[PDB]
Amino acid sequence: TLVEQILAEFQLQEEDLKKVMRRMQKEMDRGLRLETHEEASVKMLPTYVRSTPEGSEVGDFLSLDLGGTNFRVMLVKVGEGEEGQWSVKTKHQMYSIPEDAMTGTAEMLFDYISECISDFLDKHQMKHKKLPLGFTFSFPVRHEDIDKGILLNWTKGFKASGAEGNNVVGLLRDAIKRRGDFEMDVVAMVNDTVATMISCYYEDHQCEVGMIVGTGCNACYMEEMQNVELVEGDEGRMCVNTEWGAFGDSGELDEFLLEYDRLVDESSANPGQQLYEKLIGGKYMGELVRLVLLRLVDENLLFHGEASEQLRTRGAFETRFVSQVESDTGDRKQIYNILSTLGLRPSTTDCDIVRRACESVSTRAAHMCSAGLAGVINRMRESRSEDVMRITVGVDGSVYKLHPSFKERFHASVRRLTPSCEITFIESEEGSGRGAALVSAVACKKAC
Ligand SMILES: CCc1ncccc1Oc1cc(Sc2ccccn2)cnc1NC(=O)NC
Ligand SMILES: OC[C@H]1O[C@H](O)[C@H](O)[C@@H](O)[C@@H]1O
Repeated sequence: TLVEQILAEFQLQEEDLKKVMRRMQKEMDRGLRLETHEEASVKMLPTYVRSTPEGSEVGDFLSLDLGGTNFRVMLVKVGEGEEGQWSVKTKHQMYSIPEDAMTGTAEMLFDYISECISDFLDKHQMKHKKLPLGFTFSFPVRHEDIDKGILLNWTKGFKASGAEGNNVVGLLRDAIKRRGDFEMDVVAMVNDTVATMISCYYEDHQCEVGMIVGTGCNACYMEEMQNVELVEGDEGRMCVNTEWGAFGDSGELDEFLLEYDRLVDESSANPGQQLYEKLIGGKYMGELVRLVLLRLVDENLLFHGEASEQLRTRGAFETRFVSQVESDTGDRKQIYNILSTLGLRPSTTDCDIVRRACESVSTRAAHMCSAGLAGVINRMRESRSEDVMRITVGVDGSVYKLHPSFKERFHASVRRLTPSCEITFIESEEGSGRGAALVSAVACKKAC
């Protein structure tokens, strides 16, 4: 109950969530309007993915994905189906990216990428061929078009000098060129949210929102072109990359932030940025729990006031431990084993307290996340005429998919916040690969 008072600080009431939801809708509006687009914490970035186009090229496409801890290269075949195109991943390969290839420059990084592409082509009797390439790039970008836009800044702990302010597609063409090895026709760069959204569209035409809850957290949704003041035109809809991860960066979340959030922020690669994401994303969630455990140790409430060397080092409480702790069946075997590995020797009640600390943090992530999505859905609701708006949300990310209860709490809370909306949630199958490819296919019809 001394424990419970500390953890209860993570609670959010219905009214707290409604306040976060209204504030998110307010920032989405400010991000879309010319007069406020520039100071907006929520950037609402036009993506040039549109509802208007007809016709799609068929054939084989290469898809890149950068923005996990792993970089992925795959081949995907697009062909002609019913009411649209099918797509399927045929060939694929994952690569890690080393320290010195990320402490360095952008040039170096994109060379590594180019080196990985060649490797994949070598290995697949492909080196000689030239194909349209789709680039899923999970970072905030200001687009000039479907095949051009600049990196605004790194998120999720990516460093690389000389990337911010530059055309990311340019940076990759410059690296393909500086290798001579192979020719590739970069036809489309998209965000992961957008890739996920697009990949759910084939099976569900109602899918107009894409969401990621993984290392980071973000969404995109189809906006009416008249509301997209940053792109001339009123015809049809364009996908907007909200970048809601940066919500709170102008102080909108100050009343809700905890000591643990301020500590995570100050110690991150990006002080004062991505504050909403720092409440939710798997890059931060284990670290939040860690900090909570340290506070309980210092109050002599956990591990008899003794923390191991491992518990005291940043990043040691991994986000996957939070999910494992919450998967524990009640026998405390999972919890004991995780803590033992961290050099602790926990009692029965220690294990239970650790469980509670995980649920408070993950439950707060789910609820916060729900308020942002509810804001996106209720904003869309305002432009729609039906009695009940039926909308499909495409989702990916290990926090959403793999955390035992996150998805259930998130669904219930979102639904509470969105009256007269019927919401269908679809988890993408190779959303990133296929989505990049499907957008490339359509862009090729005219672009290539
Ligand atoms: C959800 C936004 C949307 N609604 C309605 C139509 C299109 C549409 O956008 C696309 C869908 C697809 S996949 C697709 C397209 C049609 C049928 C089945 N599958 C690929 N690119 C784009 N857009 C582009 O602008 N491509 C560059
Ligand atoms: O990968 C999930 C998200 O992580 C961060 O929020 C990135 O800025 C965003 O672009 C991405 O979509």
